[PDB]
Amino acid sequence: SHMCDAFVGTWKLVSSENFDDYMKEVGVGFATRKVAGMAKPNMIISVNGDVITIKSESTFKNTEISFILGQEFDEVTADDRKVKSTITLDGGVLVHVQKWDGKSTTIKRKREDDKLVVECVMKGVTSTRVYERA
Ligand SMILES: O[S+](O)c1ccc(Oc2ccc(Cl)cc2)cc1
Repeated sequence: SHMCDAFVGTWKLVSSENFDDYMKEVGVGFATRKVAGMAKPNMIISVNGDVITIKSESTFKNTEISFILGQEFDEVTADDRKVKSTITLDGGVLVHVQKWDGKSTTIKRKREDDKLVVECVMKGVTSTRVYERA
């Protein structure tokens, strides 16, 4: 058993709050916000050795990142930002920091009851997204 066992599996989006405002703060344009905001992604998390893979799949976009905790990687986000990312575990929470153009956003993923709860923060704006097992 290991690090991220409680995260592994297939998850489906069940609620979102303030996601449009989070995307606005990040710089996402109108049409992308509208289509991205409609999406009901599945999130698929797997672990093989030290390598964690997170896939997001929806009618809007399919994305995939693979990484080792604490080891920076380059990421193209769903809204086409080219960012440098680092993901760590901090007290059982996966903490994902993305840096680009002198800006920074943090996405936190944690297990709470039978849910996977995602908090996205850009400056003073937070969005919360709740996933359940598929
Ligand atoms: O659902 S959560 O894992 C999750 C994944 C990524 C994310 O950041 C986005 C997503 C879409 C756009 Cl268009 C811009 C930024 C926010 C939440």
